[PDB]
Amino acid sequence: PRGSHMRVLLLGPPGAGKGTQAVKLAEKLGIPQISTGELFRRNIEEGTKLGVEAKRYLDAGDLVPSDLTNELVDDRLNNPDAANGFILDGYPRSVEQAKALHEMLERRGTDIDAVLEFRVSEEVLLERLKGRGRADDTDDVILNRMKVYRDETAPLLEYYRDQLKTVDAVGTMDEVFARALRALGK
Ligand SMILES: Nc1ncnc2c1ncn2[C@@H]1O[C@H](COP(=O)(O)OP(=O)(O)O)[C@@H](O)[C@H]1O
Ligand SMILES: Nc1ncnc2c1ncn2[C@@H]1O[C@H](COP(=O)(O)OP(=O)(O)O)[C@@H](O)[C@H]1O
Ligand SMILES: [Mg+2]
Repeated sequence: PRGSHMRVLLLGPPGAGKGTQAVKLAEKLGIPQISTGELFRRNIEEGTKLGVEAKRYLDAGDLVPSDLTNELVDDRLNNPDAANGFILDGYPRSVEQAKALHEMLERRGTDIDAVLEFRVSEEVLLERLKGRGRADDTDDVILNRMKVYRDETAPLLEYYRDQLKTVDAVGTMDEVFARALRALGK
């Protein structure tokens, strides 16, 4: 047994349960969870200049351009709360963001420890998103987000192939939590 100070990526399509498990893992491991969707939504609700520009992209299910997202994650990781590890939820979502992340962490003398892919069939995703009812959880937006995932984000499974663990993310919250912990060796 080696300690809990880890840097974990959760990768997976919209609805895979990433936000859900990131909160549970953050509590268990004693490290913050960081959601790029959450940070954009806060910017939007405080009406920042970033919020104003990001909203067109969030509303449509598109990714916010990478220059804005990379800068935002770089800034968040400057918080001393993230100094002994973190769980990232929804970033990186493209190979460009993965290379940008590598640079950010290298500057700070560290790197990613583990990468968990939340594997969930599309039928399950749809039922979950329809039950969630967030603003972007509509049929046309969900379709776009799925294409976004396939086109931009799914290539990360190959990029992180050496660190990747796939989790059967269909089951109870407790079931999936235990599976994610086994994947982390915890
Ligand atoms: N194991 C699970 N079983 C059933 N529903 C779940 C499970 N995990 C999460 N959910 C629910 O499904 C929806 C999507 O979960 P969420 O964690 O927001 O996914 P993501 O962050 O991957 O888009 C939420 O309404 C959430 O409460
Ligand atoms: N890494 C990212 N790069 C670009 N845009 C992002 C990123 N993360 C989140 N966003 C924007 O925020 C939206 C909501 O993200 P998220 O909360 O992660 O959705 P979900 O919880 O369903 O996985 C995304 O559809 C996108 O418009
Ligand atoms: Mg989420």
